[PDB]
Formats: sequence, structure tokens, C-alpha cells
Amino acid sequence: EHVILLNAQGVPTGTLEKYAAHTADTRLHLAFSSWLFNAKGQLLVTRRALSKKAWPGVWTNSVCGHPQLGESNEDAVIRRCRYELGVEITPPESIYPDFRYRATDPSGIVENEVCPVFAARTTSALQINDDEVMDYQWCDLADVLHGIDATPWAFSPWMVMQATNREARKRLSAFTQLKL
Amino acid sequence: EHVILLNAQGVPTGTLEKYAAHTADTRLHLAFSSWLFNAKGQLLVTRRALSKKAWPGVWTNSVCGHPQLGESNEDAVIRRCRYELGVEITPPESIYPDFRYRATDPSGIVENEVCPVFAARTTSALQINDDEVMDYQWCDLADVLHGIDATPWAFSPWMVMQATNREARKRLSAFT
Ligand SMILES: *[C@@](C)(CO)CCOP(=O)(O)OP(=O)(O)O
Ligand SMILES: *[C@@](C)(CO)CCOP(=O)(O)OP(=O)(O)O
Ligand SMILES: [Mg+2]
Ligand SMILES: [Mg+2]
Ligand SMILES: [Mn+2]
Ligand SMILES: [Mn+2]
Repeated sequence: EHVILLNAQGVPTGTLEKYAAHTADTRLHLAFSSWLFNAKGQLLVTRRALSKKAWPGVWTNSVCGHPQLGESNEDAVIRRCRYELGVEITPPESIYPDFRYRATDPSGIVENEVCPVFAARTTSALQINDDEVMDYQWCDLADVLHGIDATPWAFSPWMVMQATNREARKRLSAFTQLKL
Repeated sequence: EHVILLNAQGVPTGTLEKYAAHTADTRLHLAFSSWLFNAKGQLLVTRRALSKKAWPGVWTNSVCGHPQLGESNEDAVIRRCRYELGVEITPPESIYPDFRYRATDPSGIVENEVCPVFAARTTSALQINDDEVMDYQWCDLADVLHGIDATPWAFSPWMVMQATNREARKRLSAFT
């Protein structure tokens, strides 16, 4: 795998192997983030595997990843949902297109990303990939937002930032509707 | 270092080496749990090291451990506060003396304990042992209870159960 490198104005300049790209010195690159809801409208929260290079063992939103060369961001969402979670989804909706952030993890690994955010519904059962996700929960969005307000340090920082954006949060709410 | 095996009448029957004791088939043994506050009354929440055999990487109450043969519960707390957090404390106070639980961690490791719970105040600065603790936060007890109440899965199951016991929570709250 690789990442797509971006310059200061967020324009692509090339690619780098994925492991080598995440270090204490991470250059800006492209990513995506997605929030998944089941038919009942519950949000899927996940726990990153202990083997993940960045934020291992941390609770976070449904799925995070890196678009590969030739791939649309929405196609990367679909792929990682299948790879990490075994799960089929509805077409991802853009919910926070201009999200961008930089953060250092507990052992000093940096993430530095232009990271558009999406939401979607699951249309199949989960098949969790233990190489990527060690735990998960279906819950009510409102409860997650209250937890995020009370103890933000217990979640990944990108989860918290995305959840605290007003318009993003409105879309998450929309997805809490029960659907048949 | 060991754990103390307990029968149905809660009597020690023997010991097992501590690491070898915690498996997918963990048998009942003695432990303690402790909640630490500073002089200002802020609660210390800690995140277990990724190397811990049970619930690695998990946010939980201040300090947890295993009393040894012939050791008082209060002395075990003090010992682990020094070992894990390099911190001195006031005499531990009982908060939930009859707590007991069993739970399974994401990789299948079980804790199965008789685990009385205590509270204390720190009387020195932390000095972190990174073999035990990978992160920590000083916060307001009110906010931690709301977090436990809203997203209990973000915390260790034993922390949740202690905090959701009606009397334990009163005494934690009264404590600062
Ligand atoms: C999000 C913002 C987290 O850093 C993008 C990266 O997610 P990761 O899950 O860490 O990347 P992948 O390993 O490609 O899945
Ligand atoms: C607490 C309730 C966890 O089950 C008792 C044991 O805590 P640990 O922190 O895991 O024990 P030690 O490694 O002895 O410190
Ligand atoms: Mg990922
Ligand atoms: Mg301990
Ligand atoms: Mn990245
Ligand atoms: Mn134990």
C-alpha cells in the first residue's frame, strides 16, 4: 500500500509506501474518514487493533483509511469497509469535505492529513478483521456525542474533531433515522 | 509475584504466578481496585500499557492490583501506587468492600476476582512507570461519571461496574 502525498495547497505530488509514510515526521497526504450506521440508525464505533502503527487500542469512528493511486475517495471508503469490517454499505455521502488535521499519537507517530469525511449505511452483517479492529459497539449517536463531550481524551482526536463540527454533526444525526 | 486463589467461602487455597494466572480460563483470585484524587479533588484516570496481559490500552480507574500472601489490602494499594505511578498516598479508604467480578477482554483474557475497592489522595507528584501506564488524565469526577454513563464501553468493565454501584459512587463523590 502507499499514500498520496499532497503539497501545502493540498495538490497531489506523488505517492509513498504506507508504512514508511507514517513516522515522527509524516508529510501531508490524502486520507478518508467514515461514520457507519445500521438500518436501525445506530452508529458503529470501533477499537483499533493493538497492531496498528498509529493509535493502537484506541476507540474511534467506524473506518479510517488511505485512498490508493487511481482510486476515488468513495471507492476507498467501500474497500476499507470491506477490508476492516467485512461490510457492504450504501453510497458514501460527503459530510465534512474540507476536514484536515495533524496529530501525534501516544508513541510519537504523526498523522498529517487532508481527510474528507463521509457517512453511510451498512447493508450486510459485519465480518470484523481482527488484524485491524479489536473491538466494536453499536450505539446511539447522542450517547457517543455526550461521551465525547465529557471525556474527549478517551477517543481518537480525529473522531472528536469531526464530531464537533456543526454541519458534520447534523449529517450524522440524519443517519440515526430507522430505515427499512 | 503471585495471585491468591480463593474458594467459594473466599478462603485462600493457594497461589499462581501472576502472569501465568491470567488466561482464557482465569480462576477466582484476590485483587484490589483504587481511585486516586489529588489535593484539589481531581480524579486520576489512567490508560493501561499496551504490554499488559489483560485489557491492554484501556482507560480505567487509577490503580488496580493483586494483594500477596499475608499482605493487607491497604498495603497492596500503596505498593502498587508506588510501583505503577511512583506516587505516595494517604491511607486508603474503603469505597466498595464487596465488589467482585468476571469479564473477558478483546483477546479473550479473563479477569475473575474478588476485588474490594478503595479511594485515597496522592501526596506527591506522579512518576510514571511506562511498563504499566501508557497515558493518564487528571479530570473532574463529574465528567468521568458522565462518560462512564454515556459510553461505558470506552472504559474498563470493572471501572464501569464500580462507578455504577450506587453507594460506591456516593462515596467517590463525597470523597472530593
Ligand atoms: C485516519 C484519519 C486515521 O489516521 C486515516 C488513517 O486510518 P488508518 O486506519 O490508520 O489507516 P489504514 O491503515 O490505511 O486503514
Ligand atoms: C484489577 C481489577 C484488574 O482486573 C485487578 C488487577 O489489576 P492489574 O492492574 O491488572 O494487576 P497488576 O498487574 O498486578 O497491577
Ligand atoms: Mg483504517
Ligand atoms: Mg495494576
Ligand atoms: Mn495517514
Ligand atoms: Mn487478576
